[PDB]
Amino acid sequence: SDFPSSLTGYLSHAIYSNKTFPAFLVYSTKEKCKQLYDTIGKFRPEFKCLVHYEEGGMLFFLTMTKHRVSAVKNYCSKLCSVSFLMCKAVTKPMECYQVVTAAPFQLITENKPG
Amino acid sequence: SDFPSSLTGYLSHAIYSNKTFPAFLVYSTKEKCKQLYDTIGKFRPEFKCLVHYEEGGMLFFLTMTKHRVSAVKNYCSKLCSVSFLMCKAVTKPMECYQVVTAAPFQLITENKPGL
Amino acid sequence: SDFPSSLTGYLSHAIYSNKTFPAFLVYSTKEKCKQLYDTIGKFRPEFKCLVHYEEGGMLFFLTMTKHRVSAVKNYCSKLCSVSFLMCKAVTKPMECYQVVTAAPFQLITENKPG
DNA sequence: CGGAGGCCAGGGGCCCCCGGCCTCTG
DNA sequence: GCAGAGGCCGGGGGCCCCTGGCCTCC
Repeated sequence: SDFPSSLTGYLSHAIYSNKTFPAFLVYSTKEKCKQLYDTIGKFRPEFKCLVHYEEGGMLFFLTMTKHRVSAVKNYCSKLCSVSFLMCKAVTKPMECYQVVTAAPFQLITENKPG
Repeated sequence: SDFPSSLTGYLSHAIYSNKTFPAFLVYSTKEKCKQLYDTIGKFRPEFKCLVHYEEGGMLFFLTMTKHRVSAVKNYCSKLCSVSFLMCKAVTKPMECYQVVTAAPFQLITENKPGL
Repeated sequence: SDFPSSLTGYLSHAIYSNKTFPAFLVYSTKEKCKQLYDTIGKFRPEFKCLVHYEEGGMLFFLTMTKHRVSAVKNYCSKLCSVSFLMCKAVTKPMECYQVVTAAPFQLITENKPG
């Protein structure tokens, strides 16, 4: 599919930018994200947030150091090869959190309650 | 016994890189540095200088043709051998030149003086 | 100008050969031979010989390990300037010493005697 | 036999990619 | 005050020719 039309006001749809971000939102298979929830501790996330969405799963997280959106999209597409994936940066994290904690998203698990 | 903490912003700290550079700085004893300052001819330097730094000196020289960081080290190591022979490339020549001329470095000789 | 015709049956007149040789003969000047007589250590000569002949001299030596004919000419033309410098490998070295140790050749120095 | 010419490891130039940084612009 | 586009810049690492040994086959 593609990103839900809900949060398109709080994501980043740049395609030719060498700019860094401190918060991202992945979108892939439900099991990939849990296989991504734990294998992401390298960007040293300050917040992680695995959620479910229509036979698929998303992962919302916040790094303490800024990152290229291309940098984080490479990382994931390594162990995955083997399934589909897409990812965009988050320009408004606060807004983008509660849209992915409210229906039809279901909070599977997250570290720090936010 | 590495490079001074001041310089490490005008130097390359690469090691697994195959990049090429027009400027190099070598840190060794007084004897070997003077030994090198007359030897380097097979690099054809546009400019070269010999400075002192605490019971040991440094040689700073720009090259005509560019060179990768290892090939310079491999050449100079084939003179003496022999003591602390470390040399990194220089990513910021002029600025680097201005620290290795001032305190507490002692510039001794050069050709064409800091244009 | 060119290697004397009394040697054209002892030297290898190759030019496209990548073969290796344990013996060499260099045809330069009287001084540029003495200069490179004291410097050809990196080839490890078990026997080297300095001889004069006409306006310049020649260097005859044998190495502990085989070497390409190019790689010794390719080497000597760096430390020298030069004037002119010819270098052929020596095929039959026993006789090649015999002619170049005798007239019209002046023998100047050598380590081992013939 | 000698000369050609093919081989391959190591050196050392060449370059781009990657992923942070930045500024300038609609 | 936004995004987005795209400057620069340092480390990594691929390409590949050149060198100088090795070799076999005409």
